[PDB]
Amino acid sequence: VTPLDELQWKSPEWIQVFGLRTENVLDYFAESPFFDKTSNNQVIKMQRQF
Amino acid sequence: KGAVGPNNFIWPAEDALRRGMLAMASLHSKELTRIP
Amino acid sequence: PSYYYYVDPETTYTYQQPNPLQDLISVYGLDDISRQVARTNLDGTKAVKLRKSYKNQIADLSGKFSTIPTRENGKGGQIAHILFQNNNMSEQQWREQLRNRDIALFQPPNFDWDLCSSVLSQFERSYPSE
Amino acid sequence: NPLPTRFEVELEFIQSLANIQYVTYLLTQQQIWKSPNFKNYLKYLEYWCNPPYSQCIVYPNCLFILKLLNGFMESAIVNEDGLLEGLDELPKIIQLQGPQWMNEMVERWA
Amino acid sequence: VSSLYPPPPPYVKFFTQSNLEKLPKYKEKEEEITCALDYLIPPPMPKNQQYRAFGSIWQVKDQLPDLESMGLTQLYKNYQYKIQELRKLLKSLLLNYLELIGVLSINPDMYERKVENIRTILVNIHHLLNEYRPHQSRESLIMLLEEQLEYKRGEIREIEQVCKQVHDKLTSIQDTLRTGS
Amino acid sequence: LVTALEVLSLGRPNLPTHNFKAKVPIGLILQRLKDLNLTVSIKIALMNIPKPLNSYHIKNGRIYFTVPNEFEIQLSTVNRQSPLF
Amino acid sequence: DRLTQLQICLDQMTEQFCATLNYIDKNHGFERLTVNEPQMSDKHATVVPPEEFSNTIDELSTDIILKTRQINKLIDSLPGVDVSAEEQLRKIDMLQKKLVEVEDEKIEAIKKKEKLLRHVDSLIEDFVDGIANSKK
Repeated sequence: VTPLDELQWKSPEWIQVFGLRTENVLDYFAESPFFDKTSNNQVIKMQRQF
Repeated sequence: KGAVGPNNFIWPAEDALRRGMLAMASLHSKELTRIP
Repeated sequence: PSYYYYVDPETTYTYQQPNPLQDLISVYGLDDISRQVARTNLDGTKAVKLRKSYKNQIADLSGKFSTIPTRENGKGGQIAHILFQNNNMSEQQWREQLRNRDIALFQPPNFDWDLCSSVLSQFERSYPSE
Repeated sequence: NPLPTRFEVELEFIQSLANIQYVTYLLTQQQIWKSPNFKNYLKYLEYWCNPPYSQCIVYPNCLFILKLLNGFMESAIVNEDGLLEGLDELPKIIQLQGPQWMNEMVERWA
Repeated sequence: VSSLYPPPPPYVKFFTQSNLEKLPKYKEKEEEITCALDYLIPPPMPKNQQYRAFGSIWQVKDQLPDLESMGLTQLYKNYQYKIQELRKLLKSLLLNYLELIGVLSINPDMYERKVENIRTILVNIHHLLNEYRPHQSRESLIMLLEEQLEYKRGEIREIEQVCKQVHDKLTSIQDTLRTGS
Repeated sequence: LVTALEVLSLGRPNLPTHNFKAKVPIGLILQRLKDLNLTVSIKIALMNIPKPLNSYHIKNGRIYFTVPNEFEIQLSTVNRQSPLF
Repeated sequence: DRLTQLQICLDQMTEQFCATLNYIDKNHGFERLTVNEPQMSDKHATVVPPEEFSNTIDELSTDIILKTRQINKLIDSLPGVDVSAEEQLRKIDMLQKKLVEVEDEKIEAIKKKEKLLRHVDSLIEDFVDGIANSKK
């Protein structure tokens, strides 16, 4: 098993489709394994989607 | 020459290898290997 | 002659409807507004400079008015949204219950005048003024 | 949706050798350069050198990298344990000269 | 959460020393695979002559597609006809720009068809250039051969002028030897 | 055309190579040794010679200045204008 | 390279259309339909003198015409307009045959050069050993 503190992560499908700028670093980071699904950012994203 | 990169001109880029079909050959490695 | 591509003599273009080359004020007859609030009269002389506040339209009342009721004096309130809220029988019949659909807030139990008299009878003398 | 073909899979893999971050990823895994299977596969992939196979090569620096990697394969020796000796310094070479090689081929691009 | 890069093809597992040593005796005797040594033979070229790679379609002998085949309008189609058509297309583009400026100067609400005409005139210009591109490529190959011939003949000239300088300098030493004799 | 010629000629595009993937011609070695004999012989003609050093053997890329039963010293020059080594 | 310059010129000349539209949309002013109507402007609009405005319009149009001139001349000087691919191949084979022929011409030229090389070799070696025996 590879621990989370020791890997570099990127989603070049996401880079080709959306492209990364300053305005989408947080939901780019939301696809990373670093992101916690139980976070306030994701739950308020669901609130604003609702 | 400041907005174009060497990513898919000299070599296949990472996204090229992902959306490419060697990547799904890895998933379907069992069907490609079959011997009668 | 030599034909050139997509240069078609039978294809014709018209002006915009309305045409912004003309004075659309004069086209739709907004001349009365334009000459009623024009900064200068249309003979070369300067017109009277209208005042920033509504003193001219509140000067025709006999009252205690010496200042301007604004947002910042603390005497007014923001009634814009409450101001903006919204809700056989012939046409005539339908229209008197349209006129009578709001009168229900005028009588008791909404506006009991006996209770109004009882609360207004508790008023004592004088008002504390700074 | 057809299944992959051997020609297309081998074409994509041989062309991925131009991506020398990818061969760095391949040759930083201990089970790949030690295995003689990869040696024999890279010797087998020399059919992309010759036409009509070479016509379909879109990124010919992959062919360059293939010949460069097969330069070590005749100096490779496989033992009874399966360790392909002489291959311990190849990852050293790849990680040392990767940025230099891709810089040179970018200069050839320009 | 997987690896960044795809692994090598599973075909790698077939390339062992035993398989390589049984390969030449097999050679003495989209495929129909009959044994494990069929993967040690290079695969044939595609029968359809189209192959898929990196999420795209490729052809073994590619050809320039047409405007009708790609869903656009080709106005008009030994290249002098194409060169005069290119001149006509340039003049039509300039006239279409002038007409676009006129339409914008009187009513900018029918600009859509004029922008569409400039769009199709430009793709026709670019497609005519792409049709002329193999001819210019073959001219470039001819230029490569001619420049190689020029370098070859320059080497001929410099070698022969060195040789003739040797001949006339030997004639000079012969003449001064006759003078000093 | 450049990349097409490289790939269809060598099977590879022409990139700098630092590892194995030169060779000095022996006929060129023989020719250079003959013209090096010619170079030492074209050099010694312009120089005066000592009387006991008149025995010189002219072969093998160099000159053998010998004094019999005493010594034999062998020297080479690189060109016309450089002194002997 | 010539078709490359042609494609560059077309892209730049369409960009000249775009830039001309940009300037004429952003840097215009206000004019009188009649003299009676008031004239005014703001700080958010680039007010320019009309005479140099017309001068810049004229020089933009001259740039468009001049770019059209370079494109037309470049089309006229495109490499190869009357020969077809059959004449191209009939040039290709004679060019390779002349390349082989001039390489053979180089072979005999170098043969003559090596003849001169060993001739002057024999001359200078005879000269040096003769004068060395004379000086000895």
